[PDB]
Amino acid sequence: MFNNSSKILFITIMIIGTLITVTSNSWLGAWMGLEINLLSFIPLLSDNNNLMSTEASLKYFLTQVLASTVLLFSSILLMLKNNMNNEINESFTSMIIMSALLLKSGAAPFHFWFPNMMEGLTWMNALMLMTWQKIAPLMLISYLNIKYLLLISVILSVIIGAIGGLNQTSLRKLMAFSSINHLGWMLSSLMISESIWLIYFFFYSFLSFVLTFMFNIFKLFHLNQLFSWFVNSKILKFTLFMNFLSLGGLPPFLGFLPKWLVIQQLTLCNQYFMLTLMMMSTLITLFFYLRICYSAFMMNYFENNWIMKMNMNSINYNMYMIMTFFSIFGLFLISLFYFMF
Amino acid sequence: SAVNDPLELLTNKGTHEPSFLSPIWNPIACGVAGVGAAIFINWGFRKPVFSGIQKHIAFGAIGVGAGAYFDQKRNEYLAKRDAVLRHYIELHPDDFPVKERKTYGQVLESWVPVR
Amino acid sequence: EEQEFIKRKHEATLKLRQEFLKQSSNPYRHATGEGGTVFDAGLARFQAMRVSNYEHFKPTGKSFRTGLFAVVLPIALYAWALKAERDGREEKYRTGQVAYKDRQFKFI
Amino acid sequence: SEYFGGQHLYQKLSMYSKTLFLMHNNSLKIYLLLFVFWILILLILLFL
Amino acid sequence: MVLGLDKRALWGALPLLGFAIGHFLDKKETERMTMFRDKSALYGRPAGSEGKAPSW
Amino acid sequence: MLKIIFFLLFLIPFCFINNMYWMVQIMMFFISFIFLLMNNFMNYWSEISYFLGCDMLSYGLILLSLWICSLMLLASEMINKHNNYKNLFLLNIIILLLLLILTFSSMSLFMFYLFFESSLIPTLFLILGWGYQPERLQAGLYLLFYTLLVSLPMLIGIFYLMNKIGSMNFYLMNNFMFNYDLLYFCLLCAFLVKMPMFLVHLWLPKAHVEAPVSGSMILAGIMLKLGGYGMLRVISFLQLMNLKYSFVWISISLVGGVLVSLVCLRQTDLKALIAYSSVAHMGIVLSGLLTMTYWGLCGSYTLMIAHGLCSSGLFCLANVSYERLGSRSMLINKGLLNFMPSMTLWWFLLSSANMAAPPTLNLLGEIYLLNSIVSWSWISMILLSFLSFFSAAYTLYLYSFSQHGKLFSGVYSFSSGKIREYLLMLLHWLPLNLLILKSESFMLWL
Amino acid sequence: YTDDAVCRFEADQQFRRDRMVDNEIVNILRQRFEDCTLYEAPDHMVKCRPLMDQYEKATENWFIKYGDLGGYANAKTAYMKQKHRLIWERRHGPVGSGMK
Amino acid sequence: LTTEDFANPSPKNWQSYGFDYKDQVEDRKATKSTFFVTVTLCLVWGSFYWAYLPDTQFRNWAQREGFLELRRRELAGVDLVSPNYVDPASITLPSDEDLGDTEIII
Repeated sequence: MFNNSSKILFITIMIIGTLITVTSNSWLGAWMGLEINLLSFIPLLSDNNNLMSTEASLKYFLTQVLASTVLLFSSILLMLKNNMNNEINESFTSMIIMSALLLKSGAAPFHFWFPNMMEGLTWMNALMLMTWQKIAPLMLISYLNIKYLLLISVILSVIIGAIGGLNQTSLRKLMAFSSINHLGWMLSSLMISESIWLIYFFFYSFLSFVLTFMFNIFKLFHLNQLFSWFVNSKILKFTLFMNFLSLGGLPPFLGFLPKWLVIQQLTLCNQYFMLTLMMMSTLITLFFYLRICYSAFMMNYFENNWIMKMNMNSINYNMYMIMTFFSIFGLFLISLFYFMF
Repeated sequence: SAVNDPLELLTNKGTHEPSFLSPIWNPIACGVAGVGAAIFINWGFRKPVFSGIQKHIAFGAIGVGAGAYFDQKRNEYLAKRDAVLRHYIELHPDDFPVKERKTYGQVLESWVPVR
Repeated sequence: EEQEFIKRKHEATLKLRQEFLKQSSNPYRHATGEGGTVFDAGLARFQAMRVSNYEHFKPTGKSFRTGLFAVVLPIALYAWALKAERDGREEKYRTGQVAYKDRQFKFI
Repeated sequence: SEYFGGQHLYQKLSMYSKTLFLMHNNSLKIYLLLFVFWILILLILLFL
Repeated sequence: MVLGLDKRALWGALPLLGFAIGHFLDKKETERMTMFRDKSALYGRPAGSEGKAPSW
Repeated sequence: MLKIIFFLLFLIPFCFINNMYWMVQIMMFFISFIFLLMNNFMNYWSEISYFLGCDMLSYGLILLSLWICSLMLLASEMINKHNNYKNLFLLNIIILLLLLILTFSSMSLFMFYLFFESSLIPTLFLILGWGYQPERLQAGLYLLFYTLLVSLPMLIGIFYLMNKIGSMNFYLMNNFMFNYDLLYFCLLCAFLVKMPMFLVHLWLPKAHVEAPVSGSMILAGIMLKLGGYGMLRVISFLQLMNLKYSFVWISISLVGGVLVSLVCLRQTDLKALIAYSSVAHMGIVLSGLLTMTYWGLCGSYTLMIAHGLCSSGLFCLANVSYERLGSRSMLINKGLLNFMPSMTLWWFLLSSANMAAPPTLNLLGEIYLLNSIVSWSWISMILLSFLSFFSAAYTLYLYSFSQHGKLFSGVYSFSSGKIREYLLMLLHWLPLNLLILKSESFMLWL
Repeated sequence: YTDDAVCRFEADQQFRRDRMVDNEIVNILRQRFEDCTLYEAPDHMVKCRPLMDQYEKATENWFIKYGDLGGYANAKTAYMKQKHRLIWERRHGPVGSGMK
Repeated sequence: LTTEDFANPSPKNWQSYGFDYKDQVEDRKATKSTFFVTVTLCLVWGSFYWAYLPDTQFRNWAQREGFLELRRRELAGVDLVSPNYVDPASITLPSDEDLGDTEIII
């Protein structure tokens, strides 16, 4: 719900379409829901006001459409040669279905479209692609059970997902790379278990949701803008920016709670090597986040002169920094969460 | 006993006395959160943290309810988890034959001489 | 005498002698009483080079041989000697050759 | 010591950061071709 | 309250309030403690010497 | 211990209330006085609150933490002069204090690790929010990532221990013993970085040099000790695996010790001397500890405590020069005996304690550690002699050149010694003399 | 029993206190020998061996029970060490002979 | 300033004790308060409390028995320092087959 009333409509149709997928009984039904998602999302992404939006639209459509094409196609084969939706075993019939889904959600080797997207997308449009356009393909990846492909995805889901993030100066591309890394954790987590995967995505949704929702608020689009963005005290400049470290999930930031949950269950599966690699790369993720937080940790920097006052929406700001406060002191709610047992 | 009985080891024989803090902790955590959040609200808006206590009272009320509401859900959840685990032990006694406790005098371990 | 090398240095290098005097005798920044010292390039140069010379370090044969024989061979040889002697001594100990009379350091 | 870790790591990271940008500074045809190849490989291996 | 301790000890009470609350809570821990209260295997009185003497 | 915890939480508000720098300071000392009164422990875990206990090993560490954490406020007042967000400073300190108490009292390994690595943040605030050198940025990168790059991996070892053990209370691990050869390195090395070790000393000089008086005092006064405290608790079950692979660690520590002492001789910065010196002493502590003999361990506990105290006081000295003559260099700082002769007394004393001159809880350490190592392997003596020899050697140079030579010509008028700093130096040293009367509490913990 | 944590904890505390005493009995015998050597300037061989040897036996016995374990040593490691020594004595004979 | 100014300085100025450079009384009350809390409160009373602390580690008690236990064993005629954790008869060694070369340790 950004400018027009039609935003509500397409969001609604999108929700129904994706909800069909997660509740879909057979591959065909899931494919049906996916395409409905494809419809509902293109108009929001393809704003008619500017240019960059429109180019992102062809790339999104021209990619997702092929993804759906291959997905249904590989479905027929699996559900021919096995004559049954739940094949007895994972063969060449099934890896193609993942390769479809991995591209649709933008996983490791199939990601290049995803950074190019961010240039076009505005903030909440990006946000909405970040969070919700990754549920359905992932929940389907749950049904597919090929260990090694997910493992190669998890291996490569952080390497590029962090090395690129080091390089980007446009906040749009950084969020892309930040999520591809985080997407590495979901994929591993879903290889292990689903209840923990459900939790981890939710906290990721929450965290990414608050993050970009302030970037929308202040319209900070470039590292220079972050250094230049006026704040009266240059203290809330720093209090608000703890969340950039909640990205890395360092204990006193509530991003630790999901990463701890995934780590605990994953090592219980004994894939210790995989943990080491993802967790090695996590530092590189947190590395450029400090590169972001040079703007706020120290105080009283050199600033532009013309600005005298800084202003923002009531609704967005009122919602935003409630979510932030939780990102600050979230852990002590250790009791409040009972879904881990 | 000298008999490592899985079921009886699991059975809710009791001996779990809640603290004065044991149930109260959630109410005085969620409410403390909501009160702090309202102070957070005014702090960023350049408004008096004290001012507009209606926001603080409401935040306290909602939080307290949720903690009590969710404390309840957990306790049901934990109870059921025990029920299943005791059920599965009773289902497969063959898979978990009761084991016998022994003593160190009957075992030979290997130590580490610092020397 | 190079034909005035000493002289050529002489002219400029004796100018800043007076500026040092002006700085030192400066009644104003000495009156401020904030501490601190008259700036000195050699000091500033010296600190900066002292903290940073890795950007100059080229990992060549010289540096490798220098470092290798500086700590590496010391570390390896000493550690190997320690392990070797301990292996012998402990071997005697676990063989039980020396009873609870002769042995030393009974109390650590 | 620090060359073995320390700054040299950040030096190599920048080299590889540059590289990844060169990957991603291209046309969408190349990446879809990757995916098509990945499909094609899996399809023939089903046959074989 | 000699104007050398004005508002200073007054606020300083709250840290002392923390100690009081801290004390009372931990005393209640000594309540959940009781499983071996006089029933140990080293100090444990067998039977008798009770005489309203709850040692700790 | 919840008494202390609730006291600190109810001290937190004072940071918001204006002009509470000195009221906070007295309270932190007062609670330290209260925590002093509470002392009856034995080797067994005591004061078992909900999940907080206390013991010989933890009791003294906490007292030092409360002690040093109060002495911060004496050390740093330029924050008040500048009005450089005194509120954030006070809040950062108290938050750090609570974390230390909870780290040292966490009876669970996982609770211990949790607070242990939670302390990564508030320290980073303390350097970054009040640093001086532009290096402050890259220094923070070194500090945080050297730590996290190994401090995170023990998280696997902790969970692996859970799976094989069923809990993480310290007594429960002691009952068992593990020899999978990765558990050992993953936990050991992860602590060794924060110890730190000579090969990973790298970060530590940088962190100290470009950090304020306060942060540096914290860094050298607890963080290194906190790493060691974990070791003492954890090596209980690493014994067999440690025995197989221990010669490497003791070798590099001892070898690195003489080297880093020679680095001190050639070094030309007050904080750099002390920083390298602190690494040297913690080298010997790591050695006696890895000996695991009774003498080594009980002495290690003592040397950690004494070393933290002396390192702090020397940092206050470094702050004094940095705050008068505005430059860390050996060259600029000189002849201070002529400008603060009553201060040079304290320069000598703190130097004395660092070279193990009695009556000095430091010295009490080296007798214990040196006995342990010598028993462990006679070969050590050939390097132990030089290690202590060069230890005292650079300390002599530090004391002399800084205080003795003819004054520096270009030096702009700076105020003279003052009660805050004088009382600060007595407070760090005099307890370092006090404790020897009752070392038994600081000497026996096994 | 194998897993009776409270009982094992009780045993170790008994072991520690017993260690602290026997730890001591060595000291007292040392102090006792100390007095004798101070008794008279000529009087060293008068009662050194008759008195010291008690201290000698005490040390060796003290070593055997407690020695060679290092810190952290609890009742378990000490107790089983005795078991190991009994096995060695029965199989390979007096410690201080190598093996056969 | 002149001779009498130096000779009898005015009570306006005040020499900061290093704690507060704005108010005389705030500086002096801070130093007064700070000195009390640090020195007397810890380094007199606290030292006193430790110096008269009761037996905490049971060292003195350990050397209570040390005299007795030794004296008890010397008229008892049993070994003063028994080298067995428990009675060598109480232990029940398992047979050599159970041993099967389980790397017996000295």
